[PDB]
Amino acid sequence: SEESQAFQRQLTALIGYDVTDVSNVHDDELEFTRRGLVTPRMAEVASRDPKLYAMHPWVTSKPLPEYLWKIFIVIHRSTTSQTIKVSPDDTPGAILQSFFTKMEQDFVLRVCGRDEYLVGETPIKNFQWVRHCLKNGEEIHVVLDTPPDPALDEVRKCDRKFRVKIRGIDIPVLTVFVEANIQHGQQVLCQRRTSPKPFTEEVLWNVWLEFSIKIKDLPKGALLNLQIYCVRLLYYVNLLLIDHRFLLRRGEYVLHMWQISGNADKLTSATNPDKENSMSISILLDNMPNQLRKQLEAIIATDPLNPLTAEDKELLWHFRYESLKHPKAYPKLFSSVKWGQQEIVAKTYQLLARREVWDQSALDVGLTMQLLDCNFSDENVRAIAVQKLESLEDDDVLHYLLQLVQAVKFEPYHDSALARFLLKRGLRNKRIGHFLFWFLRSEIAQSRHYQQRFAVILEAYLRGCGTAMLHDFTQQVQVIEMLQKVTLDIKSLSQVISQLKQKLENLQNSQLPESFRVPYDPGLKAGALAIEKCKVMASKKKPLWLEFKCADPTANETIGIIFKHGDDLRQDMLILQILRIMESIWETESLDLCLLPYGCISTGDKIGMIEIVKDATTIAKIQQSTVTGAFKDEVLNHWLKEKSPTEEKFQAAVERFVYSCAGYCVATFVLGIGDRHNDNIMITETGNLFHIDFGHILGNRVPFVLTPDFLFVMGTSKTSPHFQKFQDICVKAYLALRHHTNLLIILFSMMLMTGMQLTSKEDIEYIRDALTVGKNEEDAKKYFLDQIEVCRDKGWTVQFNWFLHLVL
Ligand SMILES: Oc1cccc(-c2cc(Nc3cccnc3)nc(N3CCOCC3)n2)c1
Repeated sequence: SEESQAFQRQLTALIGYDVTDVSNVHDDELEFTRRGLVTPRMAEVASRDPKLYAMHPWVTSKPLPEYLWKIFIVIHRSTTSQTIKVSPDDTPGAILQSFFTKMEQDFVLRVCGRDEYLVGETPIKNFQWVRHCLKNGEEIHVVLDTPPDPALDEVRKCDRKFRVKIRGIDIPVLTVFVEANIQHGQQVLCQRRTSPKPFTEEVLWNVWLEFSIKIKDLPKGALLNLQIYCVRLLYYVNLLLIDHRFLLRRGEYVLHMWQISGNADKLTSATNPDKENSMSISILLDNMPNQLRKQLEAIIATDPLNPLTAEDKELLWHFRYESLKHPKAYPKLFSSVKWGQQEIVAKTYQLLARREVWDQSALDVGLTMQLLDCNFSDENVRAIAVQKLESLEDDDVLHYLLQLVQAVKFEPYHDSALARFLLKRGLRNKRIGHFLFWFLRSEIAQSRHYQQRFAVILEAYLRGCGTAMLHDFTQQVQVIEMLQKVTLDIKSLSQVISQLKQKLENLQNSQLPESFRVPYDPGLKAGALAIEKCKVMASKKKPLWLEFKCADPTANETIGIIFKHGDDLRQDMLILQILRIMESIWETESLDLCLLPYGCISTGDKIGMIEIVKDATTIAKIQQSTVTGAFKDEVLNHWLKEKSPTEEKFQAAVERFVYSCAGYCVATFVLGIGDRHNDNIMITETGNLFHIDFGHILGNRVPFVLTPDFLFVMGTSKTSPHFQKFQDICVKAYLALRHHTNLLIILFSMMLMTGMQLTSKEDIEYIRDALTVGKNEEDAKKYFLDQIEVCRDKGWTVQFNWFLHLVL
């Protein structure tokens, strides 16, 4: 079809990858998956309420934080600005029908400046926007607008032993051999290796590697891992021994292998796209006492990063029907399985059929995600985790969306429950789909390993999001592509800003769309760009500082965005999303630590965009604008007095500081990134503190930053009242997180496995020490205070050293 061609062409443009490409494939799993997903896509399209899907009301079911539990709304019909008081449990329609008396009722209550609507049968106390404005004590300004026409959300019409024959490897450019492994969930079942031979542009063994395992004993999801050596590893490539159709693999295979540069990429079932420079390999296939109860309870009740010994697994397996009673033990129990034995696997399913407990149990995300990591290849084991995810509401789905998208790399096959799940939740929610779009486009644009699997998934989504969405994405992508070139061209080079003003002026011309949607915050529409406000930054990375006029006249603040190439913003995104999670955790405990998880979206290979926090500057700048390595205690406080004249304002900024400082002190501490520098810590003129550039720190001693300039602001020289207010919070905020150890851990693990040659046998096991695991809550309190003491003792010491290091 004429249009169908320009369609697939438009898709590819948005995707950043051509899915109809078939040059880098040895089978049809991808094409098979493209077609498989057609059902979930359309099945979801025809289920979503056109109205609710078009307005995407952002709501929640969770209770209201006590601190907030302790109101009126403004309206803006043109010149008319009627101000009305409403009961908390009033439907937006009831409030609307209430405005009908105090004055074709086919209108809707939108938000001033943003694309956020207040619709549906939901008490206004359940709209995240209202809740947000309360944690700020701001007036809820609503513009009486018309409902958006949903007509724009329409879519386009054998008992023998296993053996493989290694024909040989082909090198593009002394001694070498091939290791043929049989993995399942990162656990090797059998291993064979060829003889060593001197290097040549074509080493031919032509040998039959016989394995001790039998064909029937092969579990679906088992990978055939091929590795080349010299001892050191060089190239690696994988192959599902059982294809998407449950068929045992057969025939000739020539695989182009990925290279090592010494991790999730190690698992990918994809092959190296670049055939020119990739090493290749050709292969041929052609085929209950009290004690032992008390003894395993310790096993069940232990961190996910605690390895199971031989006896652990046996004990755990023998009493499997008793272990299946504790949901917090499933990961452990399914790790105790002999997947390389059909008889054993068959039993585990008999076991899974008896999920009386796991099904009815309250959703534990930390527990759920664990069955989705690299440790599980059994589609059935992984599928029971996705079932629990069906319970999540959008609000929560949005919290773990990033971590879930990454967990797709741990899937054996392209089409999967996890994959289909994201596609379903993204198609029901414009806001979830939006981020799904960029989260996927990010991986596709810097991960040769998983760009194929991901691209297929994104395409399945673009075909369902509707026409409206496609247009927004189109104008978003177009704009983003332009800004990225400018970012690069300028990084290659005051003659600089004169060059920026020049180039930027051309983009402004006519090529760019009038107004585009801010990727890290789709609620916002950025219109006309303010060239006179744009400037290049003074970092060696030389990022761009850009600002746009708010495309909505009923707002006129400028939208500040930063475009930067150099660092990997994927690491930043992960960290920031963890902070947002911590806040929710604290929110359940009526805790607000004023964390500032600014917007950040990776757009490609070590390049992306970052949100600008208004009236915020670097702590380092303050010390050097007043005083370079020299550090005075009064400087910080003086800066506040100045930036906040009204005593009422100043006194509140200090209250906002103590909390924000406590929040970041604890948050960074747990994530093991508290040891930073002044230049990497910022603060709002309103006293709100926050760290930045996380891609820099983890990408390359003091528990956290608690320097005497901070303490001075609290009133410490001398334990001030505020300082006690500080450490009191820290403890409360610290013990809170601990009640989610498992979650923080698995997130921490999936953050490095898919986000960072970071040792998992060491670094990964840092958070264990930090969260005082295996220690009573009371003991934990003392530890954190001890960590604070470390800061009191070092004072400026650490900072001065960072000043040295980052100068010499
Ligand atoms: O996550 C990353 C990664 C790399 C760089 C950053 C990064 C660096 C930076 N530097 C800066 C700004 C102003 C003055 N001096 C230095 N500012 C911000 N912002 C985000 C928060 O709002 C303020 C601007 N982010 C953040």
